[PDB]
Amino acid sequence: AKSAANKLDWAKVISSLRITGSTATQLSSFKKRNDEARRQLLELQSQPTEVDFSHY
Amino acid sequence: PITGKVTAVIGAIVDVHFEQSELPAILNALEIKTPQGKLVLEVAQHLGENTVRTIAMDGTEGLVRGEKVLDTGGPISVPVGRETLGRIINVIGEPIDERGPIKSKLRKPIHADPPSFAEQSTSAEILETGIKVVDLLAPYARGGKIGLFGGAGVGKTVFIQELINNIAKAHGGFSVFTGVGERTREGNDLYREMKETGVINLEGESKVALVFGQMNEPPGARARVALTGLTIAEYFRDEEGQDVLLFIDNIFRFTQAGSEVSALLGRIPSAVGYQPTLATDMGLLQERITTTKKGSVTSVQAVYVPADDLTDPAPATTFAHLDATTVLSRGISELGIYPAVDPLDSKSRLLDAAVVGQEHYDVASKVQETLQTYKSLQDIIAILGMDELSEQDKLTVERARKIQRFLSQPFAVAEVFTGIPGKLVRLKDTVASFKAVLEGKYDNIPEHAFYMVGGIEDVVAKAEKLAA
Amino acid sequence: NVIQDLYLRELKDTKLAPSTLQDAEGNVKPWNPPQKPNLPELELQGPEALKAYTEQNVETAH
Amino acid sequence: EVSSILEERIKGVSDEANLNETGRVLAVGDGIARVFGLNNIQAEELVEFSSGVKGMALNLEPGQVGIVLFGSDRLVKEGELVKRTGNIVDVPVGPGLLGRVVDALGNPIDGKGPIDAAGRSRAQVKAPGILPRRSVHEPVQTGLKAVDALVPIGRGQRELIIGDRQTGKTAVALDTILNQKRWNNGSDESKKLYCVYVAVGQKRSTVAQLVQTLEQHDAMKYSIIVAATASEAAPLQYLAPFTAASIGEWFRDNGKHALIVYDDLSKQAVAYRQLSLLLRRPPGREAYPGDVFYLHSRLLERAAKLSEKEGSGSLTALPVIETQGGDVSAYIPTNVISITDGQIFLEAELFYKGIRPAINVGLSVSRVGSAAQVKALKQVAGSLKLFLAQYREVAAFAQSDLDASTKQTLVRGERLTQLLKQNQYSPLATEEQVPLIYAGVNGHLDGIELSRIGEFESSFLSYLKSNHNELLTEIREKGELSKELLASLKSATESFVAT
Amino acid sequence: VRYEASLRQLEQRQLAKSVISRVQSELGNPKFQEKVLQQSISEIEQLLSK
Repeated sequence: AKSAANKLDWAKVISSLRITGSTATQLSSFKKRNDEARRQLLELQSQPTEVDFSHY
Repeated sequence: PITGKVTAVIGAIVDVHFEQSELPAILNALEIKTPQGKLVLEVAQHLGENTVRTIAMDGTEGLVRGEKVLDTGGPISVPVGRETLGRIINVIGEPIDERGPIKSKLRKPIHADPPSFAEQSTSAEILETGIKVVDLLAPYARGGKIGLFGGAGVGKTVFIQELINNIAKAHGGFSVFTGVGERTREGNDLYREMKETGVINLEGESKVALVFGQMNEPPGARARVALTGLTIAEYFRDEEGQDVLLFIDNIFRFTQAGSEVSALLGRIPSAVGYQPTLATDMGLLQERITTTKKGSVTSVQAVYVPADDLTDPAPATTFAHLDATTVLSRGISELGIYPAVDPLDSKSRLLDAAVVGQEHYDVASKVQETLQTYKSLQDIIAILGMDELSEQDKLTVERARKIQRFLSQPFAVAEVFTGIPGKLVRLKDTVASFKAVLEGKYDNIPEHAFYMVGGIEDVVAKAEKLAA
Repeated sequence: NVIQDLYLRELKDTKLAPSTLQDAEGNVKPWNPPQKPNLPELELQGPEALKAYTEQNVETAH
Repeated sequence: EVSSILEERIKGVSDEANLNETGRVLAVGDGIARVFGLNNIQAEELVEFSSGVKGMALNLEPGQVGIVLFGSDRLVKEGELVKRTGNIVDVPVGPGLLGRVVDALGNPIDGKGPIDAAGRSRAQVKAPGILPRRSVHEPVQTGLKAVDALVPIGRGQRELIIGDRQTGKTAVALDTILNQKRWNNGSDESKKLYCVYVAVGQKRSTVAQLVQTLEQHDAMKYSIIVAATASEAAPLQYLAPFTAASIGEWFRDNGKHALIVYDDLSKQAVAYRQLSLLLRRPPGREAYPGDVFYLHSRLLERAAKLSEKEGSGSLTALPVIETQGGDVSAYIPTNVISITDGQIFLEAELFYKGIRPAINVGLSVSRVGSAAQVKALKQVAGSLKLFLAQYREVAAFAQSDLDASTKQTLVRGERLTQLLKQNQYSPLATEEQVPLIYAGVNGHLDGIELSRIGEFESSFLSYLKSNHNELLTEIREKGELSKELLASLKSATESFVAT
Repeated sequence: VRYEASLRQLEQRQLAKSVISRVQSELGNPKFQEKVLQQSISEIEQLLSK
């Protein structure tokens, strides 16, 4: 899930640490991390879709 | 008809003995017809036995003890309206601009209790200022009290004029310049200047309304002048739903006038000779200044510290009420900066991160940090040499000296006065300007190609001109 | 007694009528309409990209 | 609509009661009126004028009684008829005041209907005796680690918060209320605090921001706000803390634990000063009346941790004193200091120099604090007060002290200072505070470079919870660290610090 | 909802002016006299109940 993305992010750092394992692969990992972290806070932010015509 | 015969005139404290069952009330207005027209006395005590103790609003040059008095029936009612815009009015509420009856329709009592807890707005709001420096480092808050410090003439008065112009464009609200303890010569100049800069257009429409409280006024009339101005403002806010901006001159002289009135009333003067009623009088004055649901007054007050002793009770009491402080300095103005605002001494209490926006806060904090580091850095940089400016250090110096110039904004009232066309730089573009200089995007445009120009857009032009 | 007179008379004889909903609209924020399905996203579109990226890289650069 | 219901209420008022006696006002002004008659009056009665204003008789003199107007002069008029309320000044008290702003009279300025209150209780009431008291032991967790280690505060404890004007003085207290939101959102009555925020001498606008802030943090539902704004009349301001404390005492005398924060008693002094001068009683030292000590002491001593026999009562007291540019020598501050046990002096220099909260540790003491302090926070807090008074000494002579021993302390001290800082209006959990103090005390924070300390704190906490929140739960209940828990924490701290 | 609450407050202040209209009505009428007679006898009854 998110754990796949971050494990490959840091894995690619330690691969580039050795004989180069990423140029922009790690940049792909960084980008997917950015928006993936955005969608989870979005999804927890999510307004209830039902208009409270009960109370209000 | 409630009428009474004067039974004392000890100083300007006139005791009037009234006929039975015809008793004034506290804060009522009495008018004694005089060869000076009228003398307005305000009932500030009942001494019992159908006698009162009053204060005067006009200098009492002698009355016959036994002179008939007529009771108006309540605290002085001053005309209010859009008519009163562009009219100099003395304390009793009659024109001293001598443009004849200014009576728009209604007149209203000078006293009036502060708006209720319910009426108060629940969340802070920002008052726009065309001055970019203001909008970054101490953005004005509508409803609030912003206390001016600094020079005069080229200092404060021009600054005040600038604000009136800005408000007219910005909101299109009103203003009332109330001047307390004002040297009448200086007041004359101001009236003429206000005419010249067209904030008062005699033929045209007027923004600012003037209430002048001269130095030759008796202390009681000095004390009530402020409340009168406040009433004018409240008509605009409450009954025309507009934003207003109410200037007060020295609120030190509000204190001074008040202290005298206490002593005259015989009350034991509290510490440092200030009123025993010191807090409450400021409280009444400064809780009628607020953001109601209808509108909001905002007040710029001028604070002239007594010997710079902040610890003195009068500044302290003022500072308690104050929401922001604008600290103009003439040293800064002498560094060629118009506005004259001293940026490191510019502070607002609604400089808060949430209030101004997190982004805005971060930009502001960086500019403050930059300037702060720059100022200190220049202290030993000047002594040590500019060779000591490291790559890190000169990054800050380059940006800073560019920012310092970028602050210099010629503005509309002083378009004539500096001779340089005015600029009214709005808040969004203020954020933009500093964002770019922080990101060093426009750090490649000369220092003096940020001198005396407005916003981000403006320095695109100036860059072209520098090359040209 | 006088309370009763004032109360009775006031309540009965003075009855306000509220304004219309249309007048209300100005003073309220009226219903905002649906946000529409916008436009879906097609990323790495065309086999131009695919062939280009496979071909272009042949070594991992730093 | 609502108007019809109000009109029903109007129909529901119509008296026919006989007035036991009235008076007629004589000379009036200076917020005191001199009335003729009122011979059957009780002392400190409430009288209601025919302006509807009410006042408290203060000076009962042969042939005249001198009311003090709790309300504006403008309303009161000469030769007006003063009617005896017949009751000593009392204010409604009860369980329904929670989540209600009220003014001092008890009028609902929140406007959430007429206040629900069980009783009314006299404004001044004698403090419980020696025999009613019992030594404090329960903590109050403010959520500010410094104000929980360096100053531990407990239930029913008199304490003092003193410092310089509007340095977000209020925020320090607000954070306590916020921190105890989770304890108060508990179901344990003992761990519920019913917190009263007394706003005296504050702008009505400022109070409105405060109310909105509290309702934003939804904390209003466990708290009462009493208000005596700057506009509100000086006698109303004078009686304002006393009235607030009565409400607090009803909770205290329910046995229930509570807190009352009196912001600012320095403004009560100015009010009492005004009143005294207007009563033409001779000015005291620093022109503050001579009974100013008595005024504060009578107020303060009505907060107590009542003995288990007498109810187990608690009502913690935090009174907020506004020093004029510091300098604790000053008659009003010293008078307060003497009454209170513990002080939380705040330093302007540190505030300016970005220590928020700006808790001076030279001038913050807690004179009964350690009893309240939880055993977990005694163990982890290994004389941190001493240590940072070694940091204080070290940096005194640093600008000399080039000794590696002093430097080690300086490195620890500066770094420890970083840990103290807390972003206001975001208070940390008590459980979470235990590891942070362990880290710094056990010097694993030298292992963190100064710049990255902030990162370390959050990361360390995240690491611990993920690694084992079992430890944190254990110290949450045990409130002590066993040798194993201590070791587990040492080991775990070494693990994150290394990483 | 905000405008609804505002309208309720507006109704209340409008009906406040209706009280003013009624005050002018009572003080005009010789109900000003006749209900004073009623008050007189009511006080007679009240004071007799002592």
